This record gives sequence, structure tokens and C-alpha cells, in this order.
Amino acid sequence: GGPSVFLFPPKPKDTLMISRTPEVTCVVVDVSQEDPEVQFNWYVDGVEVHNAKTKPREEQFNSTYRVVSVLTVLHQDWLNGKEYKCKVSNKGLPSSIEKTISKAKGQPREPQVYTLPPSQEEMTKNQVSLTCLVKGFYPSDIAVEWESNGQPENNYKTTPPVLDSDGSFFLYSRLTVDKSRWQEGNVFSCSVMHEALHNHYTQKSLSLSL
Amino acid sequence: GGPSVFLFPPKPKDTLMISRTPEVTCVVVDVSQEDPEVQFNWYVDGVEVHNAKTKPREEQFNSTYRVVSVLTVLHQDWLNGKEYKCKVSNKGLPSSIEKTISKAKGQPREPQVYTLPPSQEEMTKNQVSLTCLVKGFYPSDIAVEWESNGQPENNYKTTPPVLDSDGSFFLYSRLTVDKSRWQEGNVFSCSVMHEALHNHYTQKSLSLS
Ligand SMILES: *[C@@H]1O[C@H](CO[C@@H]2O[C@@H](C)[C@@H](O)[C@@H](O)[C@@H]2O)[C@@H](O[C@@H]2O[C@H](CO)[C@@H](O[C@@H]3O[C@H](CO[C@H]4O[C@H](CO)[C@@H](O)[C@H](O)[C@@H]4O[C@@H]4O[C@H](CO)[C@@H](O)[C@H](O)[C@H]4NC(C)=O)[C@@H](O)[C@H](O[C@H]4O[C@H](CO)[C@@H](O)[C@H](O)[C@@H]4O[C@@H]4O[C@H](CO)[C@@H](O)[C@H](O)[C@H]4NC(C)=O)[C@@H]3O)[C@H](O)[C@H]2NC(C)=O)[C@H](O)[C@H]1NC(C)=O
Ligand SMILES: *[C@@H]1O[C@H](CO[C@@H]2O[C@@H](C)[C@@H](O)[C@@H](O)[C@@H]2O)[C@@H](O[C@@H]2O[C@H](CO)[C@@H](O[C@@H]3O[C@H](CO[C@H]4O[C@H](CO)[C@@H](O)[C@H](O)[C@@H]4O[C@@H]4O[C@H](CO)[C@@H](O)[C@H](O)[C@H]4NC(C)=O)[C@@H](O)[C@H](O[C@H]4O[C@H](CO)[C@@H](O)[C@H](O)[C@@H]4O[C@@H]4O[C@H](CO)[C@@H](O)[C@H](O)[C@H]4NC(C)=O)[C@@H]3O)[C@H](O)[C@H]2NC(C)=O)[C@H](O)[C@H]1NC(C)=O
Repeated sequence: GGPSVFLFPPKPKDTLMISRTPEVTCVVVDVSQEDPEVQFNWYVDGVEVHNAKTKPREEQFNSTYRVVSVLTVLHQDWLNGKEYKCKVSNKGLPSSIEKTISKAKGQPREPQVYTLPPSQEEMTKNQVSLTCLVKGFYPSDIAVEWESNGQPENNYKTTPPVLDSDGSFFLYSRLTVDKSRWQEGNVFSCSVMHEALHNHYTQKSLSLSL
Repeated sequence: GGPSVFLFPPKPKDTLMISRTPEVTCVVVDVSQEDPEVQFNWYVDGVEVHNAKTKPREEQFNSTYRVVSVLTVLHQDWLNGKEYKCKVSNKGLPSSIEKTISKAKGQPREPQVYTLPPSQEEMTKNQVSLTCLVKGFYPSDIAVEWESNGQPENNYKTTPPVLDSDGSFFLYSRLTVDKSRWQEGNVFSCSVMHEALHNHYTQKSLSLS
């Protein structure tokens, strides 16, 4: 049978701020004990690059090895659609496995970001939900966070992007907060990062209405 | 390589309504032309059963064959956590492939269902979004629909259930409607079917205040 290779894109937030470190990650599993040292060759639009960092093989609990190579990519290259190819081989043997990845193709579209207060029926509860609807975006690569008083909020979860009838994506993020903090008039903000937003970032706030 | 087998659970509405017919479905793909007859054996907690309906093989566009076998299950069996196993083989050959499925284990939890009107900032657009939040439920098997004035409303999309930090699930469903219908005061309703609701059903209405 032999090994399999999986090649993963950078995290959406990492490609949107040049101070962060976006990486493409090439993972080889089902490596055998006696397989020669696994080797990686990396290409960016077909041109070989040499700055990848490959980790020593690690045994998994199913009596196989896993080997990972990580390539730091230029933010602009990823966003401009360059193709990243990982070629996996074993030292001393001719055969290889290649995988390629790139950003999704298609005209990027800007998310529209709306915040929604708790339902009136939820106000009887000890905690309430603040909702951030993000829709109309493309590609589906996106990051959503919440904060209040300049500090990140902990207690939120965000749905995966869902494909809409017009070919763009939507999602919702739900922040749970104590009703007391909402009742006291604290302002909460949903932050969205996406390549089609001005400076790759927007924020919308909400708080209890007058 | 050889064939691949996928085993699918009953549809969520089907297990919650006794008048409905819940089924488990065993699907085999990548069956070659020259492969001997595909055979199914089915078990319920390890005991063989004999009431499955198997369709003849179907040629696919990619020049392979697909075979499907359908087992009708009892509502209570599924909801009580019984394990359904499909064993796929070929007449006269020794090997097999087995797949098992059952309802997720653990204490069921009632969905809380809340409707949310469109954002004021969205109200400048010609169509607006009506949102149904369903949260705190377990297991994740659930159905969500919308209607208005007694008739189904079709222009909605629902997120997959999302695992929350307390071990339950939540999702949102978004119904898109013309601004005018919302402003005329029509009442829309989100309906939710889940095993941990009374009568396995609840609905919450939404309209312009
Ligand atoms: C022996 O064990 C190893 C290691 O497993 C670990 O140890 C064992 C003992 C157990 O304890 C495990 O529980 C434990 O995790 C096994 O290695 C696994 O091998 C399987 C395949 O056999 C790989 O499956 C793939 O998984 C990827 C997604 O992988 C991410 O998500 C996993 C959780 O869901 C997570 O575990 C992974 O590590 C990985 O996590 C990501 O990592 C990156 C990089 O580090 C990181 O940046 C991300 O943030 C992180 N993400 C998350 C969510 O955590 C999945 O994508 C693959 O599915 C594709 O391919 C399938 C074909 O195999 C296909 O059916 C799918 O549909 C999908 O197909 C793709 O679909 C797109 C969309 O249409 C299409 O465009 C593509 O073309 C298409 N691609 C292909 C190829 O078809 C796949 O399911 C595991 O990743 C791997 N685990 C690890 C940790 O490496 C090994 O199998 C065991 N061996 C035996 C013999 O049992
Ligand atoms: C030749 O063609 C056939 C036919 O395909 C059709 O024709 C071609 C030409 C294309 O146009 C296709 O688009 C077209 O559909 C090909 O057959 C396909 O083969 C692939 C495998 O390569 C199968 O993929 C699996 O899909 C299931 C989900 O399948 C449902 O949803 C599909 C839409 O995505 C839909 O097409 C299917 O019909 C099926 O629909 C369900 O049907 C049942 C009853 O029929 C119904 O009750 C459901 O409501 C309905 N659902 C929907 C949404 O409509 C997917 O789940 C599989 O992923 C699992 O396994 C992967 C590999 O093993 C693994 O990597 C994944 O991570 C995942 O793993 C599972 O994860 C869950 C939780 O995450 C866990 O609980 C499980 O334990 C775990 N399982 C395992 C084993 O790990 C998988 O991706 C297609 O279904 C199949 N299509 C059909 C119609 O049967 C064939 O591949 C072609 N051959 C070649 C050589 O190309």
C-alpha cells in the first residue's frame, strides 16, 4: 500500500497580516520503520524553494510513522494564487508522491457583517447569545473573533462557512455572555478578517439598546 | 484497489415520527464489471436480520458500479442505541467489509430555539435575513424547517450542527425573505424536530414588532 500525503493550507488569519507566519504543511503518514529517510522537495509555481523545516519522524500508536514538513509562504504569494507543491520521496529510491495546493479561484467578494442582539425569549436565561452574521463572502477562507473592552472574549463558537445559492458563503458566530454584562450596557464587537475587506479587517459592535 | 462501503443513518425526521419509515442504508461503490454478485448481511446488536431490500447494481459515469441495500429499522431500537452492522461480500469469494453505525451515546438534551429578526443595518437591502438559533441539543440528529401562514418557506439554508464547549451542539438556520413581506407583518415560523423535545417538535414564530 505505502504512505499517503496530505497538504494543508495556511490558517486564514495568518495570510492576512504580514506580521503573522502563514505556512503550508505537508504531512506523510503510514511510513514504515524500515523506509529510508523521507525527503521533501517544495516548489512555488514550479520553482524549487529551500526554506522548509522538516521535523524528525514520529511514531504513531498504530505502529506507523508520521513525518511533517512546513513551508513558510509569502502572504502576497498565497493571496495572489501561487501554487505550492510538495514532492515526497525516500532517500536512495526513485519514486515519489506529489500534492499541490493554492487559494480557491474566483472573484473575491467582501463579507457583509451584521450583529444581532439576544432574542427577547432568551432574556429570561442566566446567559444570552450575541450573534454575528457574516455573509456574501468569497473565498470561504475567513476568521472571526469577539472582544469587549479591548480584550478577547473566550466563550464563542463559529459555524463553518456554508455555501449560498449565489455562490458566496455565509456563517454565524455565537458569543455567550452573562446577562448581567449585557444588561449593564457593555459593548461587544465581532471582528472579521477576510482578503476582500479594506485592510483585511472590519469590526461591528453591539450593546443593549436605548 | 477494491470497492468502498458507506453506511448511513436514518433521516432525523424519520426516527421521530412513528408514521414515517426510518432506514439505515449500506452503499457500495467502485464495484467492477467482472466482480461477482454483491451480497449484504445485516445485524442488529450482532443478531442477523433478513428484511433488507437490495437494489441491482447501477453503472456510474466513471465506469464503475454502485449497489445499495436498505434496512428498515424500528424507531425505538435506533433511539435506544442499538448497533446496526452491514457486512458486504461477493458470492463465492472469502473477504468482506463491515461497517457499523448507531446513535451517538449520552444523555439527550433539549434544543433551545430562538428566532432573531434582521439587523437594522440589513434593512436597507431588498431582501432580509430571518435567523433561527437552535442550541444546547444532544445528540446532533435534528431537522429544522421554516413556514409562514401555514405554508412551507423554501428560501433558507441551515448550518451543520457545531460542537459547543459544554458538549452539546448548536446551529443556525437563515431564511431569506423579501423586505416587503417582512414589513407587511407576515408571521414566519422556524420548526425543529428533535428527540429531546416534547412530542419531538417545537416551533417559534417571528414577526415585525
Ligand atoms: C495511523 O495513525 C495516523 C495518525 O492518526 C493519529 O494516530 C492514530 C493512531 C489515531 O489515534 C488517530 O486518531 C490520530 O489522529 C493516521 O493518520 C491519518 O491518516 C488519515 C488518512 O488515513 C488522514 O486523513 C485525512 O485527514 C485530513 C484532515 O486532516 C486534518 O484534520 C484531522 C482531524 O479531522 C487531524 O487529525 C489532522 O491532523 C489534520 O489536522 C490539520 O493539520 C493541519 C496541518 O498540521 C493544520 O494546519 C490544520 O489546522 C488541522 N486541521 C484540523 C481540523 O485539525 C482530510 O482532509 C483528509 O480527507 C481528504 O482526503 C480523503 C482521502 O483520504 C477524502 O475522503 C476527503 O473527502 C478529503 O478529500 C479532499 O476533499 C477536498 C474537498 O472536496 C478535495 O478538494 C481534495 O482533493 C480531497 N483530497 C483527497 C486526497 O481526496 C483525510 O481524511 C489524517 O490526516 C491522518 N492523521 C494525522 C494526525 O496525520 C493513519 O491513517 C493511521 N494508519 C492506519 C493504517 O490506520
Ligand atoms: C464513481 O462515481 C461514484 C458515484 O458518484 C457520483 O458520480 C460521480 C461521477 C460524481 O458526479 C459524484 O459527485 C456523484 O455523486 C462515486 O461514488 C462516490 O464515492 C465516494 C468515495 O470516493 C463517496 O464519498 C463518501 O461520501 C460520504 C457522503 O455521501 C453522501 O453525501 C454525498 C454528497 O457528498 C452523496 O453523493 C452520497 O450519495 C451520500 O448521500 C447520502 O445518501 C444516503 C443514502 O444514499 C442518504 O441517507 C443521505 O441523506 C445522503 N447524504 C447527503 C448529504 O445527500 C462521506 O460521508 C464519505 O466520507 C467518509 O469517508 C471518507 C473516506 O472513507 C473519509 O475521508 C471522510 O472523512 C468520511 O469519514 C467518515 O466521517 C464520519 C464523520 O466525519 C464518521 O462517522 C465515519 O466513521 C467516517 N467513515 C470512515 C470510513 O472513515 C465519503 O466521502 C460518495 O458517497 C460516492 N457517491 C455515491 C453517490 O455513492 C465513485 O467514487 C466514483 N469512482 C471513481 C473511481 O471516481
